[PDB]
Amino acid sequence: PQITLWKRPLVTVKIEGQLKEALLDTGADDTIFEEMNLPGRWKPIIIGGIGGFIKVRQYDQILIEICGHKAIGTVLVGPTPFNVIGRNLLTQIGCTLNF
Amino acid sequence: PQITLWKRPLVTVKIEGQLKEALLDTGADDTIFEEMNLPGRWKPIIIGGIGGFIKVRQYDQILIEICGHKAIGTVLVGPTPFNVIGRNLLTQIGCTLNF
Ligand SMILES: CC(C)CN(C[C@@H](O)[C@H](Cc1ccccc1)NC(=O)O[C@H]1CO[C@H]2OCC[C@H]21)S(=O)(=O)c1ccc(N)cc1
Repeated sequence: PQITLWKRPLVTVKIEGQLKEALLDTGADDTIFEEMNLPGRWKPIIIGGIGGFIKVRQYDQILIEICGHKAIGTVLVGPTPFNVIGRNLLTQIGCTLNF
Repeated sequence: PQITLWKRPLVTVKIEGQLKEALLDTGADDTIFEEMNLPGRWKPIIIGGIGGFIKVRQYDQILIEICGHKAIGTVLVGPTPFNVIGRNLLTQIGCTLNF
C-alpha cells in the first residue's frame, strides 16, 4: 500500500495474537511497543529519543504481521507513548520512502 | 528518489543559507532542528518524545530545501539529538511510504 503522510501512518498489526495499532516510523531504528507479554528470553536495555531515555525489555526474533505483511525481528517493550514500527522491521516488509 | 530503510534516511538540507543533514521522520508530526537562528518571530513551545520533553522555539513559514525539493512551514529549534523532517514538511514534497 501507498501511504501519504497527511495523517499519522498508523497501521494495524498482529503480534502475539494481539491486535495493535503502530506507527510506521522511519525515524526509529528499532521497534517498540507498550507493555505486553512476549515469548523468549529478554534483556533490560535503555533507549533514548527526544527529551530523554526509557527502560525497556528487548525481545529477539519476534513475529509481527504489519498490515498483512509478516516480519521477524527485535521488539522492545516499555513506556513508549506510541507503538512504533522501526527500521529493523520496516526493511523486512520492503518499506521505502518516495518523493 | 526512492529511499530504502536499511540505513538511516538522512538527506542534505539547505535552510537559511545553512547546509544540514536531517532525518526523514514519518513518526515526527513536526520538524525540529538543533540550535540555529531563523527569520521571523518565535513562540516557545514544548514537544514530547519517547522518554521526555524539551523546550523549543517555534518558527512559522520557514523555507527548507530538502534534497532539491522546496517546502515552507513550521520549524522548531531546540536541543534535539538529530535534525528531523516531520510530516508537516514531508507532506509538502509529496513524500509517501510504500511497501
Ligand atoms: C529521537 C528521534 C530519532 C525520534 N524517534 C522516532 C520518532 O518517530 C518519534 C516517535 C514518537 C512518536 C510519538 C511519541 C513519541 C515518539 N517521534 C518524535 O519524537 O517526534 C516528536 C517531534 O515531533 C513531534 O511529533 C510527535 C512526537 C514529537 S524515537 O521515538 O525517540 C526512537 C528512537 C529509537 C528507537 N529504537 C525507536 C524510537
